[PDB]
Amino acid sequence: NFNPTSPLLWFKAIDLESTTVNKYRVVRKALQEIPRDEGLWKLAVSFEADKAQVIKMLEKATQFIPQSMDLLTAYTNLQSYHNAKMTLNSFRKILPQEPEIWIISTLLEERNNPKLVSLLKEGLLELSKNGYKATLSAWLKRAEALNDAPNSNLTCQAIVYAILEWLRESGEYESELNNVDQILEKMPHSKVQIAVLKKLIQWDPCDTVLWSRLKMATESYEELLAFFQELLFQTSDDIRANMREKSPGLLMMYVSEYWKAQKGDTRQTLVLIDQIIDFAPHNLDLRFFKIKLLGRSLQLDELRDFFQQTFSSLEDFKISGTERLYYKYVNFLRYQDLNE
Repeated sequence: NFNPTSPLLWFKAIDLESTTVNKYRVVRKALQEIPRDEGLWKLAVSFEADKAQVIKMLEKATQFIPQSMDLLTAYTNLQSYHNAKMTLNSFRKILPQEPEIWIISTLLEERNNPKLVSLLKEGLLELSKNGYKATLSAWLKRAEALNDAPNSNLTCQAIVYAILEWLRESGEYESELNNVDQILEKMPHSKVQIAVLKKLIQWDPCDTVLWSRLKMATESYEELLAFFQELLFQTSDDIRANMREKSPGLLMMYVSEYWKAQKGDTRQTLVLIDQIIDFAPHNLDLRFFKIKLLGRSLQLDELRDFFQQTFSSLEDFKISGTERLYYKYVNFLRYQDLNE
């Protein structure tokens, strides 16, 4: 009566009242008296079993507290349509929402789960519309918890990508990247962190990142492999070149992964062959794994044929590191295994 405006009293009253109906009544009274108390609204939302009433309550809450995030999320959860989502967006677009409110929209979008490329577009749109405050890797921190939920990790990835793009547009920082890396390292064996790394890799050559990716995969105890496959297939046109230039252990890593995956020793062989074909000057490292596979399988004539094939290619490689010396030794060994 005397102090209707103070929330604490209402809370106390609620605590006191054990019966659910009574509690509800109290909450209603509080709402009537005080409009802004988020906690009270949340409590109200919680109490009820039926649907329409709950929805109404949510709506009321939304109306009253203009920028309550949890309430908004709850509201979104309720209506269960793309039309509904659109409506929500429309409602929200009129309200000023600079900091990090589109994330909810993104989440809503991929509730369907097939679509996932439009997420990126949405992310891109995000900051160009709003009068944004200069921040880097704030989203990531917030994404984390959000990501940790189901049907959310995928959404997070798009957002991350968008953020990265924005950063790139702005200019290379040096510190921001480091911060991001640190964040990733903290709360390890998580998918959103991995996604960031993946995004980075696509953009630019990062052996450290690749190692990091591997580590992440190990922690998880396949995604990486899938990513690699995608890279190979969607764009050996431009990837072969870069890879060739690198002359790295990426290929070796891939081979190892394949080996780990399969005891059937045919798929891996095929992959190796593809890699060999793919690389224009052909990488030296690949052949050893192929040889090993052949040995495992035990196919003398086939092995011989393979070696012959390798030989022809070999004539261009002059003064190349571990080139002839390794292969010839292997050949000798093979010969010894059958005929001296």
